Amino acid sequence: MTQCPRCQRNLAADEFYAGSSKMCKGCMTWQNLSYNANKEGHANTFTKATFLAWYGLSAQRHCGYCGISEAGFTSLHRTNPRGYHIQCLGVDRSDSFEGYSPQNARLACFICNRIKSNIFSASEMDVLGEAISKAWHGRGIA
Amino acid sequence: MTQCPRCQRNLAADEFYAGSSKMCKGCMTWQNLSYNANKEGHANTFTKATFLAWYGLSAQRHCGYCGISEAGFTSLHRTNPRGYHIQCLGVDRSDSFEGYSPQNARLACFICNRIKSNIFSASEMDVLGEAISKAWHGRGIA
DNA sequence: GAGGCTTA
DNA sequence: ATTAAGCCTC
DNA sequence: GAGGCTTA
DNA sequence: ATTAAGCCTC
Ligand SMILES: [Ca+2]
Ligand SMILES: [Ca+2]
Ligand SMILES: [Zn+2]
Ligand SMILES: [Zn+2]
Ligand SMILES: [Zn+2]
Ligand SMILES: [Zn+2]
Repeated sequence: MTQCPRCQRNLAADEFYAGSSKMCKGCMTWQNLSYNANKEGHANTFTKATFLAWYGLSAQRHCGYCGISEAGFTSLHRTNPRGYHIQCLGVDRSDSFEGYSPQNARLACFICNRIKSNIFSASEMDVLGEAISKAWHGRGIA
Repeated sequence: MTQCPRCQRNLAADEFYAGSSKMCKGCMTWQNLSYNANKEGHANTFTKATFLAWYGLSAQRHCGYCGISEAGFTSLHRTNPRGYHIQCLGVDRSDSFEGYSPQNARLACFICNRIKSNIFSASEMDVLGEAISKAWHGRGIA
């Protein structure tokens, strides 16, 4: 446990980043969500408080398509567009025509999220997800 | 049958594009392959002649991952980066660390090709491909 | 008729 | 990261 | 400590 | 098209 200078929550080391950012993963994902929604013209019905309760804690997070844990995904050393090492799971607007909301949000790893893109429906992606999980299972990753 | 001003082959309408380009799909895919290989620093052991025999004809082409026919893929109205309507299947460098060669080339639709990216091996992608095929099968597409 | 491009 | 068809000179 | 970014 | 963590002002 230490304290996030932003939400002031008391959190385990696994809720924080490994590089030089000081805010927690929930705070950072919330700042990204709001900036992305504005830029992309998506609606956002989450408040920070509902989002943070929705996002939960690092050891409980798994991609809702492939099942990979947040630590497992971290171990793949994927890079974001900037491109720094990706260390948390993000949110998929499961209906890609709708915005951010509790009803429309689904936790997804950045690999599944980009695969799904705006091409596959969430149920089509559930089936892709199972195939992706076999890749991970084969690589010795959970 | 009409004649491609480039390879001078006598070809069915389905070997040609629907927009304003005059060269056949084989010729265009060959010009793309050579330009992309140069730009990306990939080797290319195909000659035009071996490539054209490898690429075959439109009605015989199916993605080697998801099984979608070239006409089926055309019916999805995907756009290339330019972005015009995609009307043929391309080649996947199945080992993404190696270049273009008969041994390393595999026919793939642009959807499977981008999914695979440099993330999945060809055998991991075979399993993703089967899941993608179910999406198509469900959409009434072959 | 060929060349060089821009990037979901 | 993976490519792909029409445009706009030459 | 918060803001605005660039894009496999 | 889909997003995501560190940098560099403020
Ligand atoms: Ca999504
Ligand atoms: Ca490929
Ligand atoms: Zn926080
Ligand atoms: Zn996933
Ligand atoms: Zn030709
Ligand atoms: Zn395919």
